[PDB]
Amino acid sequence: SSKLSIISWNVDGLDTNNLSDRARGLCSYLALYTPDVVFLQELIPAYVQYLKKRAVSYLFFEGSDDGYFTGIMLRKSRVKFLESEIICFPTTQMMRNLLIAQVTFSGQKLYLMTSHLESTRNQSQERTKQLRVVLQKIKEAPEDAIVIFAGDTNLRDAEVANVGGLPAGVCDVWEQLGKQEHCRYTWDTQANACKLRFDRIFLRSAKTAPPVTPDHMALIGMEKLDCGRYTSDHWGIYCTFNT
Ligand SMILES: [Mg+2]
Repeated sequence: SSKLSIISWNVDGLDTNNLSDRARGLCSYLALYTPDVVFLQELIPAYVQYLKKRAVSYLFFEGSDDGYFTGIMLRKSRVKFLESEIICFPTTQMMRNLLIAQVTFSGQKLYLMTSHLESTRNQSQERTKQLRVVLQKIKEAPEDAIVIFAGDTNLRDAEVANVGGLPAGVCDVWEQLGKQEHCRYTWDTQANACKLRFDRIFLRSAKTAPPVTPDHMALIGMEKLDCGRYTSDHWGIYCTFNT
C-alpha cells in the first residue's frame, strides 16, 4: 500500500507502576498495526531497551540517553533512513527538545519530527515558545519533503492562537479529517471530568508532489491490560496518509 501509516503515543514512562506489563502492552499494539513510523514520548532507558529487544525490524532514534525523552521508530522494510538530528529548546525546564529523522518513502523525502512540549498549565509561555520553534522548523523544511510532526503537545485553551495559528500549508490532521468527535480527546481523566487534545499531528506537503492528504485517524490503547491498568494515561494515535 502506498499509504504511510504512523503511531504517536506518550507512553507515560514517568509512572513506574506496572511499567513492564504496560511496555508489553505497547509492544503488542505496535506489532498488531506494524506502522511505518512510531513517534514516542516520555520513554525512559529501561523502556526503550525493552522495545529494542522486541522490535528488531525497526530503526530507533532517541531524544536523549538520560532522564525521560522521545523516540522515533522507522520500519526498515518500508522507510530508508537518511539522517537525524536534535534541535534544542534553550529555555525548557523539562529537558524537552525536537527530534527529527529524514527518510525516503518510495522515493519521496519525508521529514519526521516529534516533541513532548513543556508540561503543566503554568508553563503555557514556554510551551508556546516551543510550539513556535516546531512550526518554524516545519515551515523551513526543504520543499522537496513532506513534513509530519506528531507528539504530545500539552496544548490547551488558545495557546495555538497565541502563536498565530498554523503557518501556511500546515494542517492539523484531526482538524483536516473533520474534527471527528470519536478520536478527539487523547487525555481523559474520566475514561482513563477533564478531557484534552494533547496529542496532535501536523502535516505539510512537499512542493514537488501533489498535496498529501490524511486518510484515516483513530485512537488506540483503549483496552485495559491484564494488570488492570491502561498502557498509558494517554490514548495513542494511529494515522494513515494518502502518499
Ligand atoms: Mg506521564
